[PDB]
Amino acid sequence: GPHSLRYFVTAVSRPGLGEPRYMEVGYVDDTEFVRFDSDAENPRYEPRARWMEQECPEYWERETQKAKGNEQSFRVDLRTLLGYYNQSKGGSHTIQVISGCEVGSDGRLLRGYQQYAYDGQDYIALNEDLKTWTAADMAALITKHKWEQAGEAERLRAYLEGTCVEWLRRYLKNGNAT
Amino acid sequence: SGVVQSPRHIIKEKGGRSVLTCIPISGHSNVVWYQQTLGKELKFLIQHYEKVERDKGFLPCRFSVQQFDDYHSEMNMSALELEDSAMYFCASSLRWGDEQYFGPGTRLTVVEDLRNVTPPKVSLREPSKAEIANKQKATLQCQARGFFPDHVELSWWVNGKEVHSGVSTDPQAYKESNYSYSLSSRLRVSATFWHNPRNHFRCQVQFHGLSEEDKWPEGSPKPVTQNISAEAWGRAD
Amino acid sequence: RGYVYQGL
Repeated sequence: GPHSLRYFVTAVSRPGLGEPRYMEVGYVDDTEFVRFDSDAENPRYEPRARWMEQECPEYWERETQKAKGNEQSFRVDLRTLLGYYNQSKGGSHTIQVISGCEVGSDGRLLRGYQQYAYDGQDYIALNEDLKTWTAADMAALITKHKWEQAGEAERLRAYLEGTCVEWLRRYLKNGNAT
Repeated sequence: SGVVQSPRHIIKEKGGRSVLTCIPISGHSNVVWYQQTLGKELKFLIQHYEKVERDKGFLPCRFSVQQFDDYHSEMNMSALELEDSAMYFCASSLRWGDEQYFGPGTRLTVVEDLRNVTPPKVSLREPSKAEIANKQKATLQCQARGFFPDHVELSWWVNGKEVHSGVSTDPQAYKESNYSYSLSSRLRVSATFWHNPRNHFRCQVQFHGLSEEDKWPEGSPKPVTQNISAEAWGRAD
Repeated sequence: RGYVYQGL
């Protein structure tokens, strides 16, 4: 995959002493270019590359809204996985999700992935067929069942086959020197 | 008690436009449109939660959807192309992430010329005298051909009752020409049953053609939606 | 752009 676009999602939980530190980081190829961080005084999707500094101003509002929604979504999951695993309500935890698509020279999708991980250990992931899930333990079987009845596989597939490739093609155009 | 989708079948001319509508389950707030092409697959199109778009993918700019005050959503489809001919499903979960309930789906076929739409020709042929004598198991072939587009649903009716036991309809329609398809189905019957001259066999073929709103140049009957059937009685020899 | 993560 000569060109890939990834996203690292981290929701480190702190039971006491505050709320979960949530942040999203993306890398066109292997270079960081955007970043979000909950533990900022006024959090906003900020660029980390000169070619992203010139992007549309409405782009930053569109993504910042989406992150805060993902922040609230993952705040519920942190609580849910304490009920799945029957864990104590006062232990620090971490959910790591890496999403991304790498494309070849031909511009078509080579492989898309989405790997969830709870406290370092793999939780669930989307298979190479982009239609089926592969769960790692009994609780992940519960989550896998939800996403199957919800249809999450079709939604995520459409993101990697479509949305991820078009915006990576768009990011590389911005990336090249003006 | 179920998700309603309408209309079930529409035939539109290339470059035309038609709206697809979907009534979710009462109380449900998450609607989501899926498109499935003729080649087996399922494509995510749009998701609207509480009257606002939540996630979008694969939905062309030509298509526009929106929820209403009664949560029912409609899909505006303009500048239709032949590649848009597919089946469009509408799932409606209560909340985002909850179990979604699909609808019947809308069968849209975009055709180049509306004049090519033509009802089928249904004819069933009685089983061979050779096979019934050797196997005592009669097979009734039914032949529906000469129709366009592929909007037929074949069913068998013995003694006035629709039967699924013993029938074996072809899985897909076989396109003979560019603007004429053909479907075949065969129903097996025991020789003692078929030899009873009191049994009525009927192979009906439902055809979904032009709508009444679609104008029709005269000189020929409008290919309106209709089911035509070929029947035959049992024979003894 | 980034995925719209929903519940699990």
